[PDB]
Amino acid sequence: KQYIISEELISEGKWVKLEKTTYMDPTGKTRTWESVKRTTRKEQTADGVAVIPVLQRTLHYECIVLVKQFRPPMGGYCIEFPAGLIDDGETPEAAALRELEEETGYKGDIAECSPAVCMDPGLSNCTIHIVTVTINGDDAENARPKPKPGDGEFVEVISLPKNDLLQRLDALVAEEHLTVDARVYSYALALKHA
Amino acid sequence: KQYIISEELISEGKWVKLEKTTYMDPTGKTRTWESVKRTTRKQTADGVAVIPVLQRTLHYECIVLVKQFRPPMGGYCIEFPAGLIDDGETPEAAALRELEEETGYKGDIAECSPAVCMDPGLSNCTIHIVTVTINGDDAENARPKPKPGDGEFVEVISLPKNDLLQRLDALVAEEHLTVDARVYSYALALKHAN
Ligand SMILES: Cc1nsc(N2CCO[C@@H](C)[C@H]2C)n1
Ligand SMILES: Cc1nsc(N2CCO[C@@H](C)[C@H]2C)n1
Ligand SMILES: [Cl-]
Ligand SMILES: [Mg+2]
Ligand SMILES: [Mg+2]
Ligand SMILES: [Mg+2]
Ligand SMILES: [Mg+2]
Repeated sequence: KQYIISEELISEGKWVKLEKTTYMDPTGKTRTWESVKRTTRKEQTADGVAVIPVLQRTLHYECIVLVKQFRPPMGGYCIEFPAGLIDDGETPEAAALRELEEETGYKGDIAECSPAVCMDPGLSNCTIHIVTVTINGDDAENARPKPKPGDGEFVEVISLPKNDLLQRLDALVAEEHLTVDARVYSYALALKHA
Repeated sequence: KQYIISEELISEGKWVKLEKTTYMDPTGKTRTWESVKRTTRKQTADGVAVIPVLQRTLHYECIVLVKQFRPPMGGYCIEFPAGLIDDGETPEAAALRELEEETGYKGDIAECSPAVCMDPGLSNCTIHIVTVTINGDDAENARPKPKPGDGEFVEVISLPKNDLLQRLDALVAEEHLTVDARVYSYALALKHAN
């Protein structure tokens, strides 16, 4: 029923643009929308990846490896799955393993890779693949993992037990001003509700 | 140790603006970020998203989702019922109201998250994730009456909680739809649990 009629640039930055979207509503009437897009998306199947990294080690409870970074759009520190944009010509799997190593030091193994999923579809066209990766924490490669942050990346690694994820996030949010990411919170909620 | 120095308006629509954020990196170097914000926040958060657990006896529990044309995406998305919180509305009340407008179901609050971020590398947008149960055997939910506001066009899709991820993959495979990242994250953790 509905479709895009036109997309008019309002303002293009170096990384993000705002567009005026004209579309057809399902009563055959024309409406507009204000749309955000990134300027960085080429032929990638999505803008980015987020990595669900399951750290597995003998005689440990499985942990979910999270990162804490300052996020200038938020004006504050945020707790998130490891994530980054997919480089031109890079596969979502390659992006995920690379980002995970850059941000956490860990060398993972791919488990699964989602289709492109929308970040905030009432606002932007931004998409990611959500990639599940297991980390063999008994491998010597992963013994004392050192992050390799790129320029202007400053990331702290926080591993929390899967079996208590939501409570452990609640405890961190209680102890300081930080925001938990909605996908991390959603995943912790489902772990509770299962 | 990181913080915002200043924000420069780049461009301001009715619903969204783009800003150039200056911030101090943790070495003491000054850096810029292109940040998106909504103009509508006044509020605990911009929005709510509702995780609606439809409970009917002798049936699988379902998670109730919505499918809607999203102009930023140029296509149809599957998402948790959701909307912006009205000035003076609580996150709980926004949840029950949006759930009702979009699905016609009347539900009870189970739990309510703190403000969580939607896309913190790009925007300051936040929501409250509100878990709501719906007593599907109650007369008020027998023939659920969706009350959409102006310009909303919402299809209701209820999926069993126990096979959520496989059911969503099927919809994507059959229907050229984009699943929301929070929905997909919750679906993932249902499978990953235990
Ligand atoms: C980002 C953006 N562009 S238009 C918009 N809306 C505000 C909420 O109500 C919708 C019917 C529509 C007018 N939000
Ligand atoms: C939206 C937006 N504004 S600046 C940005 N960048 C994303 C890549 O990492 C940083 C080095 C930074 C320059 N993304
Ligand atoms: Cl529940
Ligand atoms: Mg990153
Ligand atoms: Mg990175
Ligand atoms: Mg809505
Ligand atoms: Mg609504």
